[PDB]
Amino acid sequence: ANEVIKCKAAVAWEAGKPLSIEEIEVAPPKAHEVRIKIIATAVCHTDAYTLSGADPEGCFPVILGHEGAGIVESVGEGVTKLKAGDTVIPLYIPQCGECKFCLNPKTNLCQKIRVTQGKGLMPDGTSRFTCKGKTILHYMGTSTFSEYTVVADISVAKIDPLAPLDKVCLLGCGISTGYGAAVNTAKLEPGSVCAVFGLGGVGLAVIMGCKVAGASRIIGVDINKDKFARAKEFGATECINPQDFSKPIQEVLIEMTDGGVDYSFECIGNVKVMRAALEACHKGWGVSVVVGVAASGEEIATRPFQLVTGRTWKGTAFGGWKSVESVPKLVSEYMSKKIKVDEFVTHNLSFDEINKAFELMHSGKSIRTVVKI
Amino acid sequence: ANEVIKCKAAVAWEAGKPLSIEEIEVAPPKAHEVRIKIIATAVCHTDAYTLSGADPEGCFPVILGHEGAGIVESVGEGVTKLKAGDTVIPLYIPQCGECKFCLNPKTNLCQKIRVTQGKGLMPDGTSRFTCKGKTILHYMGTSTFSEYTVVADISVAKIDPLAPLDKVCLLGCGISTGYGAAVNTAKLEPGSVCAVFGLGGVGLAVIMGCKVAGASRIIGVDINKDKFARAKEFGATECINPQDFSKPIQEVLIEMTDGGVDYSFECIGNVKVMRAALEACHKGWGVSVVVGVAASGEEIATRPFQLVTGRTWKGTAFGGWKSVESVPKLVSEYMSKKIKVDEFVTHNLSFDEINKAFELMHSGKSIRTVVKI
Ligand SMILES: NC(=O)c1ccc[n+]([C@@H]2O[C@H](COP(=O)([O-])OP(=O)(O)OC[C@H]3O[C@@H](n4cnc5c(N)ncnc54)[C@H](O)[C@@H]3O)[C@@H](O)[C@H]2O)c1
Ligand SMILES: NC(=O)c1ccc[n+]([C@@H]2O[C@H](COP(=O)([O-])OP(=O)(O)OC[C@H]3O[C@@H](n4cnc5c(N)ncnc54)[C@H](O)[C@@H]3O)[C@@H](O)[C@H]2O)c1
Ligand SMILES: N[C@@H](CCC(=O)N[C@@H](CSCO)C(=O)NCC(=O)O)C(=O)O
Ligand SMILES: [K+]
Ligand SMILES: [Zn+2]
Ligand SMILES: [Zn+2]
Ligand SMILES: [Zn+2]
Ligand SMILES: [Zn+2]
Repeated sequence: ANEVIKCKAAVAWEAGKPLSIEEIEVAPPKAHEVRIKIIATAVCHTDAYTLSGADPEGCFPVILGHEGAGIVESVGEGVTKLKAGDTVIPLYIPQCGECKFCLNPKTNLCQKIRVTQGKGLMPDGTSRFTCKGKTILHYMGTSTFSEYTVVADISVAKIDPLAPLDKVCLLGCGISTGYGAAVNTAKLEPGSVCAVFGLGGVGLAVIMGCKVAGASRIIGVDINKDKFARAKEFGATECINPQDFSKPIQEVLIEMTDGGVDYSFECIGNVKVMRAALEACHKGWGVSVVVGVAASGEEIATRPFQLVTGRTWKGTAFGGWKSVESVPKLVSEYMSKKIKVDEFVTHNLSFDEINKAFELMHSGKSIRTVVKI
Repeated sequence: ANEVIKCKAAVAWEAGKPLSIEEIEVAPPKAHEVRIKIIATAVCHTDAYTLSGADPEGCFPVILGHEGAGIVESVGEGVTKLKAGDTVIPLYIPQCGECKFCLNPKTNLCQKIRVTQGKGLMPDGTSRFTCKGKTILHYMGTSTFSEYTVVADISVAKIDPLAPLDKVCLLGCGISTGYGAAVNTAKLEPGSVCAVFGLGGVGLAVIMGCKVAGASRIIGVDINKDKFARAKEFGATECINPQDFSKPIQEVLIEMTDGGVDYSFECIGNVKVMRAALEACHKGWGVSVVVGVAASGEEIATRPFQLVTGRTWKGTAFGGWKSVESVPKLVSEYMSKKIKVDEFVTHNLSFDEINKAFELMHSGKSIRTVVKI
């Protein structure tokens, strides 16, 4: 039978404090849940956002992390598709396959367990984590910052058993989102001119997709010149820094493309930049995709004349991928060298140095840091 | 050759005042210009919008009117495809047929003469109108409030001679716009749930459009409940008055539709309503098309979350119709009984009493009033 597991995990006891490697107990999978052994996990600004305490939905104590890869240790009752030993990737965006959203081709926002997930609990409404007698909450339905975690069976993607987990763990968030943003949400046609605001993991993943889509031009935009080199490596035909212009960045791009870009992508989370990204699109057919997440309360704006004159405002969630179906495929494209992953890893750390991941992130000296459990 | 024409026209000397029946002069067609004898014309809200001054490019004195129909009185040098006697409709949105835009299937916004047109002048930078020694400006390139008008030769649609001009003149704007907002911009699929804000001429044309597309639920929304009766006759499954509810109209719609409409259309020009229309859309795939023209400087807004979670903001002009190609086909669809036009005419007046047409519109008593020249 499946027993309780005593393992280590980086607990976030309180907002605004660093993570604490702690000894915890992980309960066995209940019906339609699977316990996974995380081999590798990366850190994203999203983890940091909840850690700061600025997140209205963030609760503590909790186990963060939503970018991991690992192996199925065991499954609860009712679980057929998965078995102990399967190589997998936890999914913050699930795919039950039967809800209103899963059944609609135009979205991937499965709602079967959203409510319970926002509260950091399994579908049965209870947490599977305990530490020093206290209950520790789940996070984004994944909690990848533990040697062992439990997720809803509808939150797992079975992937190629040969995929390096300390690499592929990044398909859990940033790469898939950026890539899908270009290929799924925008569906840019070969030869189109694109602009990308923000050159972090997401922006680079976007550039990657524009390049596979056959974009004729791909303009990178970032206030951090250091990001340019790698962007060019990814496919950016040219990079520009807003700080080097006195005119609004929209006007700059319009000049550079004789009207504006065919597609633009905001990968920062800055409401003002989002407006610029929209306005920088070509009149009559320009499309702008918002990929970045703005701080609660903040809102976007522009003159309706912009939409009336042909521009379209869009957005994306996890690159619009139906998680369970897509991720295994994305892994295969990686194995086939169709897409890049290794190139997104800028730093590697052991589980104890996990806090340094957050530090590298603020330094801006980082795209993605993979933490070996 | 062609001589000057001494005729009658409704001149608007200054904003915020009723038009003035004046005896003007109309110069002959210069190279690539066409002089049209207007047989019938109506009043779109956009005409009043300009007459009030809220137009970013409203200059006076000017001869308004962009919904009309008549006969080609004569043509200027180089005009081959159009001859005297041709039954035509003046287009405020041209189709040069060769610019960057005309060649792109994703738009209908020819820019060939947009600049000059915005200033109320012919392509050569001059006006063909004069009254009491003072030069009078064109409007939207059509100026249909005159017995005779001169337009660019790329602002002319040659239609079926048999078409009743006192009817199809409405296809010059309102009807075609609303209809296309649904068929071209939204391209709504059969069975989709729709919401239409503003049940005027444009709104009913939107409903008519949703109906032909095979929409399931079509929810009309208007503060003037007297608009409901005809809305339902056009296809609205039901109407709701925003005032009869304490909750913001978005929540009402979200509640009625178990999440929001698949498509919404703002046909009023209210920036706050435009935001509601977008937020009334369903998560993951909702699309909102802005059709109404907003007052200078005003902007629409919302939390980017709305876009990130699946909703799309679009806009349209003249329903996205390639004017010179489409209008002729549109009157054909009217002739074949495929779309309605006659049911839009609620009043009829002579030229001398054109101001009454404006009063009725501000009174909300009409949809469209055809003024017999
Ligand atoms: N929609 C989704 O599903 C989804 C998924 C993951 C992440 N995100 C969001 O994507 C955004 C980016 O994530 P990331 O990992 O790539 O983060 P990142 O911080 O590493 O990338 C952002 C880049 O934007 C640059 N930048 C900041 N202000 C700028 C400005 N005014 N103009 C141009 N560039 C500017 C920064 O220097 C940085 O290089 C965040 O909002 C993240 O939360 C969304
Ligand atoms: N994009 C285009 O090409 C295009 C074309 C034609 C018209 N327009 C614009 O579309 C709008 C409608 O034009 P029209 O000729 O049909 O005028 P209209 O007077 O017939 O439309 C106004 C209708 O909306 C209703 N309405 C006003 N405020 C409302 C509110 N707060 N909530 C619900 N309903 C409200 C009015 O009572 C009336 O029923 C105007 O802004 C017009 O300028 C745009
Ligand atoms: N002058 C306004 C724009 C007004 C506007 O949107 N006009 C529509 C037709 S409304 C039908 O009566 C249009 O043709 N848009 C395309 C364009 O104006 O180039 C403003 O500047 O805000
Ligand atoms: K569609
Ligand atoms: Zn992340
Ligand atoms: Zn689902
Ligand atoms: Zn109009
Ligand atoms: Zn053109």
